[PDB]
Amino acid sequence: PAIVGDEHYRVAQEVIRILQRYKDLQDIIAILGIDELSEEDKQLVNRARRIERFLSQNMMAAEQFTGQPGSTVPLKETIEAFDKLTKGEFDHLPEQAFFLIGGLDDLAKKAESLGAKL
Amino acid sequence: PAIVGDEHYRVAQEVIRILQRYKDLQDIIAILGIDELSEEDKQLVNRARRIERFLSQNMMAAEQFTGQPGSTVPLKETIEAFDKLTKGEFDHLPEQAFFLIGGLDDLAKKAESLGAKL
Amino acid sequence: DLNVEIVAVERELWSGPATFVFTRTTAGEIGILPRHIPLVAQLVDDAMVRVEREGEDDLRIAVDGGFLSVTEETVRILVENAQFESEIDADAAKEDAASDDERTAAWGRARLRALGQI
Amino acid sequence: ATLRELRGRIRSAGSIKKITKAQELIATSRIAKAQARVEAARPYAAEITNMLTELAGASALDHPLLVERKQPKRAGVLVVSSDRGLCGAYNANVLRRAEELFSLLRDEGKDPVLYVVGRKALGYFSFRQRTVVESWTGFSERPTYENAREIADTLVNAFMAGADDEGDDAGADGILGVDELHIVFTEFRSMLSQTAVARRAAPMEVEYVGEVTLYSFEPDPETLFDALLPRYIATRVYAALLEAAASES
Amino acid sequence: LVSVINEFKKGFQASEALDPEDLEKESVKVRKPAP
Repeated sequence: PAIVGDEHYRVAQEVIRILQRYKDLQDIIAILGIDELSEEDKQLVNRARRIERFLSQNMMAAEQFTGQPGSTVPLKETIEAFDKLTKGEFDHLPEQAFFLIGGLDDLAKKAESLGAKL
Repeated sequence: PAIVGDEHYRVAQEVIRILQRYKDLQDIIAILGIDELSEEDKQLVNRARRIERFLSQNMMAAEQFTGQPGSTVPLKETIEAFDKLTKGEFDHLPEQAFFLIGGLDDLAKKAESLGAKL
Repeated sequence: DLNVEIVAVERELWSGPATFVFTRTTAGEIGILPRHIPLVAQLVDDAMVRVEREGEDDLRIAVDGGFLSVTEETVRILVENAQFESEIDADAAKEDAASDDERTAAWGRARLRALGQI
Repeated sequence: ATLRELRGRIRSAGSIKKITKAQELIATSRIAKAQARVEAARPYAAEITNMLTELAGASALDHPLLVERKQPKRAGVLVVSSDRGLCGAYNANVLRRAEELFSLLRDEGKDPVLYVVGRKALGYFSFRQRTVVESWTGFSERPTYENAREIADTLVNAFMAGADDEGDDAGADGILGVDELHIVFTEFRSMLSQTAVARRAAPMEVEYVGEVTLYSFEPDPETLFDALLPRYIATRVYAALLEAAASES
Repeated sequence: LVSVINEFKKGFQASEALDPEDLEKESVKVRKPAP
């Protein structure tokens, strides 16, 4: 918190906590399925899948491999977007909408292309 | 297919696919059994168990250990029997009816002995 | 005295001695006294039961799917559903009354009668 | 990297063990609850049985719900299964019993018209491509009397609509009904023993005995009998649902 | 190519028994004797 500030540190720690819990629950989901998780754990699993997809990004150097031009996200936008994600504000969007995009504008455009409204 | 023919090759590939799917499902089956599987998977698991039992045979050299004379199965009969088994024409017969026998006549005799009709 | 048993399908709701059991069967209003003759009757769709007990306030019960059985040793009212006067809420009863659905209208009217508004 | 994957598998197996043990204890508690609910439901069943028996004793036993159709060709069958699937052989045993009932009905020159309670049976019959007229789901774990009432209403309505049917024609109703109503569910005989059984809800063959102040019915014994028989059918369906829930737990 | 695929798609052709005694029946009890 001293260097990056309280907001950045808190958002990063929340993201790490959610991803750690999802990693813990992956085996249970694989064997018994998601339907046997508590409602809060189902919510966390959905949030974690969206977060892990959103951590991916189309890179400038990756175009040669995908044909998609790269993107850059400012730090403030990243912190705000992951704060929103950790609160479940994008839980209604499909997880595929979060895959290989930039900021929240890219998320909205891709969600619209996939039939959902951000 | 260029050597053993299209029918033999297709039947062998189907048998291998069913057995591989059963091997993949082994992990779930060990903990929860076949009951949590999908209907397709349950049908495939029963088919695979019968196929794996039918791949066994009473061997000529085994008579010394069991006293049961061995059996010879013509290749055409083998192909036909395993094609029928993969199709699902013997799913009603009990598993043990497929154990340590020769061709389809032996299967019919053993199934009749165990109660099932064929 | 006469023992009254208000019994629902899921559970036995109320049971105790009483002094006068008023209700409204299909034929008409009926009042059971301690030594009433054996009788079997069908309570009206929006029926209501009023139990006058010894040294206690009267008990008003809204009844749905009611049936009355007097045996000269205990009055037994078998109800698909029922609600005591205290538990009944006025506003919901008003809302569900005068509804096109006959069942909900009857239930609402029974609740109104049990409350006292008729 | 064999050791690394082995350690990962050990962690996964430990987590699965913890979850399964917790679910087992929760299932023990739920068995207690389901048995309590069955006991709570018992007295109303007893009283309604006695009342219906008296009404039959003091009325003509010619209700259309008590007479076997002529050259019957259809039979409604309600299969009660679970919603959640972590029960071991519950659904499999129930569906095996249902298939045996179908075989019996077909050998008796009838056609099964299928109704389903729970999702596992829905999936089974969807795979088999057997048509399901109606399905109710989402209450197998803890069924209420309203669900049983709805199921019994639908089944009895189909049975009544089957009275006027002639051959494959629906008759004056316009609805093609059925000639029988069977229930295939699991009995909770004891904590160790659960048995799947097939039970004919309708038509109800009359059981007679010699003997045991006559009752004074109003307005008429026949009217009360007609208004109570569906209630008895609903009560039996509710009891079957409660027993199925206990057996599933 | 899209039109040709649509036309081809238009033209393309795709690919024991219960014991009667075991069936316990619901019975209506009656005090009176049989007829």
